Amino acid sequence: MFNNSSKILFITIMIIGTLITVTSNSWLGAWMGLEINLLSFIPLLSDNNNLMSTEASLKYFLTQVLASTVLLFSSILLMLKNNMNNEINESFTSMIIMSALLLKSGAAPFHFWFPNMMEGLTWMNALMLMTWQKIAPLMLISYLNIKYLLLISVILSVIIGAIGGLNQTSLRKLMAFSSINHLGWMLSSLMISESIWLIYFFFYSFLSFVLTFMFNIFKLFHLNQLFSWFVNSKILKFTLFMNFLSLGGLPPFLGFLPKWLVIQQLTLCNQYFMLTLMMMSTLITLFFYLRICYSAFMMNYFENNWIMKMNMNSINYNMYMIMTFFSIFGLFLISLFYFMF
Amino acid sequence: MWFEILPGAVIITTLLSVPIYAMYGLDKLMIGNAFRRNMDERFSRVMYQRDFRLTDNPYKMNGLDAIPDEKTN
Amino acid sequence: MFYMEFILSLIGSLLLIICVLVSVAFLTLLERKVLGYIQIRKGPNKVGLMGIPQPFCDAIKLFTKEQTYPLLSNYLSYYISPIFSLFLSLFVWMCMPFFVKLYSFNLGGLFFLCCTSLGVYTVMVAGWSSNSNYALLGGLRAVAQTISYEVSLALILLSFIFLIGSYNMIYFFFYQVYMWFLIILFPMALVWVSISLAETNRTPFDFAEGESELVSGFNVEYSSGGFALIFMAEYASILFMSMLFCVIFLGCDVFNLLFYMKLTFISFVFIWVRGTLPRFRYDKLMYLAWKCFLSFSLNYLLFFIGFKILLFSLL
Amino acid sequence: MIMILYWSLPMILFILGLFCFVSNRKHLLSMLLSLEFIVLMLFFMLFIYLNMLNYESYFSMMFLTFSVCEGALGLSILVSMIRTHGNDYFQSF
Amino acid sequence: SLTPFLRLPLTDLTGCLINHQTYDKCGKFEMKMMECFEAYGLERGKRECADLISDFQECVGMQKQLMRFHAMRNERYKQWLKGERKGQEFFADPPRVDAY
Amino acid sequence: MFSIIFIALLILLITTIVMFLASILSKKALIDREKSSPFECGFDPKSSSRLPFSLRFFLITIIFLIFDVEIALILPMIIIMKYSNIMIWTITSIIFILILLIGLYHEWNQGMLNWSN
Amino acid sequence: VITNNTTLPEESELNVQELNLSSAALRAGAFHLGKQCEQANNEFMLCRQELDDPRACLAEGKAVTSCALDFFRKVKKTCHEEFTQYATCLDKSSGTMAFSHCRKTQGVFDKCIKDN
Amino acid sequence: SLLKRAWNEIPDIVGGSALALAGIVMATIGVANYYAKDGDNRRYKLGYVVYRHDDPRALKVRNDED
Amino acid sequence: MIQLMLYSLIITTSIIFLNMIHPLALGLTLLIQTIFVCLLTGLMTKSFWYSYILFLIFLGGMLVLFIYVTSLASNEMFNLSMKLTLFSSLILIFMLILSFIMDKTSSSLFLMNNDMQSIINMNSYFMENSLSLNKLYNFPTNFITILLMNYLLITLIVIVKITKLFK
Repeated sequence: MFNNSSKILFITIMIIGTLITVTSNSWLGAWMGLEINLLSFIPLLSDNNNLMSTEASLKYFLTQVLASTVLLFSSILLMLKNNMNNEINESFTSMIIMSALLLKSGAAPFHFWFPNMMEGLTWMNALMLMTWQKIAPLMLISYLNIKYLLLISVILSVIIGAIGGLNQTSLRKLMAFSSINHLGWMLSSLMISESIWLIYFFFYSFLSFVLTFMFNIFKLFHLNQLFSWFVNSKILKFTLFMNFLSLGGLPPFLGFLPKWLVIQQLTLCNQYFMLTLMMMSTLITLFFYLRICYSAFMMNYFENNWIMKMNMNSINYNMYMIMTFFSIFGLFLISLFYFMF
Repeated sequence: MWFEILPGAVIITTLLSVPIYAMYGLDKLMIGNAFRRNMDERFSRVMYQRDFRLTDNPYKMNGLDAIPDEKTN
Repeated sequence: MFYMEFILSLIGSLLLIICVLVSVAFLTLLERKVLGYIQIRKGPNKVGLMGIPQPFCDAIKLFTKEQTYPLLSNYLSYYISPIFSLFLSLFVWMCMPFFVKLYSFNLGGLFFLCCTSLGVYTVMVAGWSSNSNYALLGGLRAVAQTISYEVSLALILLSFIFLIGSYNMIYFFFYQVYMWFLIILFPMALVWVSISLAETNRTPFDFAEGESELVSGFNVEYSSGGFALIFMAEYASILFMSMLFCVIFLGCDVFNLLFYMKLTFISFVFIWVRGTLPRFRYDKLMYLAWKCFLSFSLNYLLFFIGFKILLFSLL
Repeated sequence: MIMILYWSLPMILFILGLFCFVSNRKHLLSMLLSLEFIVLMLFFMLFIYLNMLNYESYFSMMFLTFSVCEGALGLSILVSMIRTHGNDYFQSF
Repeated sequence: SLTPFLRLPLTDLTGCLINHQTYDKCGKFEMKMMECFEAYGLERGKRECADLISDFQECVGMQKQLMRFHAMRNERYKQWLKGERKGQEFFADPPRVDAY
Repeated sequence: MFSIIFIALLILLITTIVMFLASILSKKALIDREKSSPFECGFDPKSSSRLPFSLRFFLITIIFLIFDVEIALILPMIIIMKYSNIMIWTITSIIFILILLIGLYHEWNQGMLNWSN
Repeated sequence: VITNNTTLPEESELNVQELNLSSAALRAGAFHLGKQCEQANNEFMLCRQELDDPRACLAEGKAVTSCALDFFRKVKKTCHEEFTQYATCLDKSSGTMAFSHCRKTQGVFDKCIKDN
Repeated sequence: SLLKRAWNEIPDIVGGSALALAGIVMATIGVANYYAKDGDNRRYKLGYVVYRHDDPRALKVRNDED
Repeated sequence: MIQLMLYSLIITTSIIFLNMIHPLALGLTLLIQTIFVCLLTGLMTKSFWYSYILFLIFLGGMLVLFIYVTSLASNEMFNLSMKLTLFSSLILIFMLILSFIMDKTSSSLFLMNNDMQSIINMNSYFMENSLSLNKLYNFPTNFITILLMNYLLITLIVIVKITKLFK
């Protein structure tokens, strides 16, 4: 719900379409829901006001459409040669279905479209692609059970997902790379278990949701803008920016709670090597986040002169920094969460 | 005067009348009946198979004389 | 026997093809005569005996006339469209109903929709091959007209289809065995005339070829032999719709001369419009297509669907 | 082999479609047309399966209704794109 | 059929979307299976539906039966290639059309 | 069907033969630079003449597709009406048409065909 | 699917007399045949309906064909010209074999049956 | 006011609309009349329907004329 | 024979499809492909109902968009090459003679046309589309049709949202 009333409509149709997928009984039904998602999302992404939006639209459509094409196609084969939706075993019939889904959600080797997207997308449009356009393909990846492909995805889901993030100066591309890394954790987590995967995505949704929702608020689009963005005290400049470290999930930031949950269950599966690699790369993720937080940790920097006052929406700001406060002191709610047992 | 138009219309309606009567004549002569057994339905088709197999010509229908002449007992 | 079946099926198709072609070529005279008397003219009565061989005369002119092919390399593409149009206008006949089995062609209504649809590609590529903005505007206007009317054409069909209880055209005869079907669906007849007239691009819906607005629309860049094929294709089309009007509304009495009397009267009626009505505008026609006919057809759909539900209730 | 004699032709066509989808074309129209051919093949695989099935056949419409919508969306964004830049040519990308 | 995780009220549209069972000879085999899948879940059941999945698949899939024919007729051609079958013996008698 | 297929092939072959024949029957003439120009009422054609594709005709044809598909949905009502359960067939079909009317009448108040351009 | 362990009938068991009649032949004598022999059919293809394995229904099938054979032999003896004419109408008259085009012969054939 | 206004502006739609309302009302009348006779033990059955005696369908078969 | 000849024609046209680069030439190629695929699915189906359907939606209406917006024309007409035609003819013929050679049956599908069903089947003696399209309308699998029509409604809301960029 950004400018027009039609935003509500397409969001609604999108929700129904994706909800069909997660509740879909057979591959065909899931494919049906996916395409409905494809419809509902293109108009929001393809704003008619500017240019960059429109180019992102062809790339999104021209990619997702092929993804759906291959997905249904590989479905027929699996559900021919096995004559049954739940094949007895994972063969060449099934890896193609993942390769479809991995591209649709933008996983490791199939990601290049995803950074190019961010240039076009505005903030909440990006946000909405970040969070919700990754549920359905992932929940389907749950049904597919090929260990090694997910493992190669998890291996490569952080390497590029962090090395690129080091390089980007446009906040749009950084969020892309930040999520591809985080997407590495979901994929591993879903290889292990689903209840923990459900939790981890939710906290990721929450965290990414608050993050970009302030970037929308202040319209900070470039590292220079972050250094230049006026704040009266240059203290809330720093209090608000703890969340950039909640990205890395360092204990006193509530991003630790999901990463701890995934780590605990994953090592219980004994894939210790995989943990080491993802967790090695996590530092590189947190590395450029400090590169972001040079703007706020120290105080009283050199600033532009013309600005005298800084202003923002009531609704967005009122919602935003409630979510932030939780990102600050979230852990002590250790009791409040009972879904881990 | 308006008979002027009749030559045309008379000719056209004649030409479009032809084909059916061509179909009828060629049928009743060159098959044995004027109508070719329509085969829209499964049952019509299987009956057509049954006829076509009893004798090469379905239209050469076999009357009741085709029944065996008698059973001794 | 079996090969008797096939041989006759091919003879009938071939026999019908020569008749429909010679009829429409010969019918052209009846347009020229009849329109001649709507206007106070005398119409062609010069060649032969009372202008009877006038249309044969026309064909000889055309085939002798050279083929002023457009820009160098278009030879084929310009030579394709007339073939691919006359083909549709003829081959559409084979679905027409007979009691004397020509085919067991079921889904005949669907096939009607399909053939009537394919006219767009012929006209459009024809204009495109011509490569002349006059021809190109004609094609676009022609395309828009046909495409718009198909929407109404489909729903109009369904009213009859429900009223007969199948897609097989032949059942029109069984249901009309007592009283004609125009007297039940009078408004549909007027609408169906307009739809049929729009398909064949005659006036008042004369935008596709037209005159005085586009020189000949898409036809403008066509030499003789191509032009003769297009011109024959249109008249094969105008006859077929006249037949379809006859088989739906007016008895479907294929084995009765009165049916052929009705063919001529309806095809005459088409001309009777030709010399009376003026032409529409672009937009006013689109209003008439969407804002008027589509509403009309949907109401009757919702009217007759209930009626047949009530009819099914009674029996 | 069952697939080699029956489901082979659909494969060969489907793969050829994709390669043409990733080839070099002045604009994207050849791409959209390429995936459109793939849809017809996609229908082909789908129908032979639905034909394995006594009445599940009707699912053709569901796939067809969805597929045409993809094409319409495809033409939608392209045509708006010419109108934006005065062109939707791959040189603009 | 793979199990919708959430099983919300909108599985109610596509769950019965397209059914093997109705008016199908294989449908009888589907019921022979799908009851067991209900009994043993989807993971132990997939373990313990050996015969059920075999026949259910065979009925619709026709893999085993059809491939038996393909080798069966190839072998007819193979002897022809070796020359055992001549212009007459190369084919058998035609089943009466009204059969099957 | 293939009886239909063969007849169409035969006609098309006869059709092309006729047009092929007329192509030889019509006398030839030495080509001319100007005889093969686009017809523009006798005044030189302008630049390429390729029309602009900034227009609505795709928009109308898109309305065609929506209604063309919807027509597909309602085609089979003729046959199933004798078999299907009557409530479901009754209500289900009725809401199809009802939604169509409301879409239409809502859209008249929108009046989308009366574009400013 | 059939194997050598499976059980099938004897050639002699299958070898029984069949009608040899045309479509017009049967469709003419349909009605007056249907009520004479329906128990044969009823129990015959009832067991077929409930149980599909044809190996058992062979006996009752033989009964069905015999019963029809018996009826037509009666028709052959009693009303030949009437029945044949009715057959000749019912096919020559239409390519769809509908009773609604030679009811006059249908009536007269009914008269002969009424007399016999 | 609006009544004559529409009946003066869009006569075909007004006439069409009255037709639609007519149809639905009689359609509901059709459904009602259909279930007066229970509409499901239909007199004539497609295929060859047979029942063993005492079958609940057999107990239900209409003994009427048509 | 018709079935495998129809494979051959589809193969040849497919080779045509991957070569041609002029948009009309491609769009023309799709047109032929659609007729062929309609024919082919019809053969292996119970009837041609679906073939007529997807013909008038896919080809009849929806390829009109593709040709129309691909009326860019390249600004110039085809330079047709009689060579790819001759190869098309050449590849067609020996594929066609091989089709005459290939095994009559085993090279055919196994699907069950209305004719290739057994005589006893009491269900097969109904209207060919009655029992197939039954559950597109009968509960509880008919609401999905409602989803289709609203999907199409929403599709139009989308098109007027994309096709209405300031003009």
